[PDB]
Amino acid sequence: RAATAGVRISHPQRLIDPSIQASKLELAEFHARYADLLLRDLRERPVSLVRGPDGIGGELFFQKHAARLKIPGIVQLDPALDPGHPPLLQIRSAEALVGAVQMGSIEFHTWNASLANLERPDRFVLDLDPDPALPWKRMLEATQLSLTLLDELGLRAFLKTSGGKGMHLLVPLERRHGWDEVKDFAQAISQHLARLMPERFSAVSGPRNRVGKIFVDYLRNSRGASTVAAYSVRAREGLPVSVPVFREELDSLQGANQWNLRSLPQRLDELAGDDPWADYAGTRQRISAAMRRQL
Ligand SMILES: Nc1ncnc2c1ncn2[C@H]1C[C@H](O)[C@@H](COP(=O)(O)OP(=O)(O)OP(=O)(O)O)O1
Ligand SMILES: [Mn+2]
Ligand SMILES: [Mn+2]
Repeated sequence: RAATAGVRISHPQRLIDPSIQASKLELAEFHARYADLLLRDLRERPVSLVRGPDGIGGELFFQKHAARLKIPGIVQLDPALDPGHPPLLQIRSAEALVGAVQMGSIEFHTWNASLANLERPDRFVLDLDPDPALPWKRMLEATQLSLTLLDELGLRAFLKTSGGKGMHLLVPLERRHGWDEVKDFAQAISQHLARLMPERFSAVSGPRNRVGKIFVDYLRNSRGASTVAAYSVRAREGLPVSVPVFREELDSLQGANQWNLRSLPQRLDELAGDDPWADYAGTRQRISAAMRRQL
């Protein structure tokens, strides 16, 4: 089990994605090899699991809590954090990560807060959701415009493909605000963009509320909500991965799922050390009165 963080994998040959012949064992080995990459995000954050016992061709179970875990190393958080429910979950090691895969996990989504203080978010996320029949170029132009606004606000943003159909923008924040304050700020940004360019942006959820447009989703900022982790796999055809990218290579992207679990190695080799999010952990910023004025 040297290639699976010492974890025994049952039914190693069952297919996670028949389209590319990706087995459960391959998925486990991927999480073992890149555990450190995924842990850059999961190590100190509560995590929600997307489990697919029958592969992407079957259904998916979105799990937040668990009473009994057959995942050696997984951490069960204090029920007091979410009364009326079994313990939340936290993965802090390669063994726990692979163990989760062994139990059917395919995707990992983390909270916008870390164990240091789960009542003060350390980031907010803007998830751009486009109309299914909208040209990819629209997503690129919308992402560029969103970053321009963030620059004016004086906020540093970190971009990543979702692995699905849109882009994700993560903005770290000092733990000085409560959940409602951060969410309202994120919503204010979405509404601001919708007011400036109603032809491009929408601040209201629901496909019927973004026909031919892009919805700047701010709902992922609710306490308990989560967002797919950078470098994590998506339970979709081709097993695409959510990949951090430089703002300078944005216009060169051709799709939110251009990278997959098998092409990631090449991505990392091409980068050869260059890290799109090299300045993440070191970023120190907070919501200021000036920002509210601009919004
Ligand atoms: N297996 C799938 N194949 C195609 N579309 C999917 C699949 N699963 C989910 N979707 C679509 C339907 C959902 O309304 C939408 C939101 O996915 P979600 O993971 O919640 O946000 P996301 O940002 O991480 O991915 P996306 O870029 O697609 O929005 O994606
Ligand atoms: Mn989305
Ligand atoms: Mn969304």
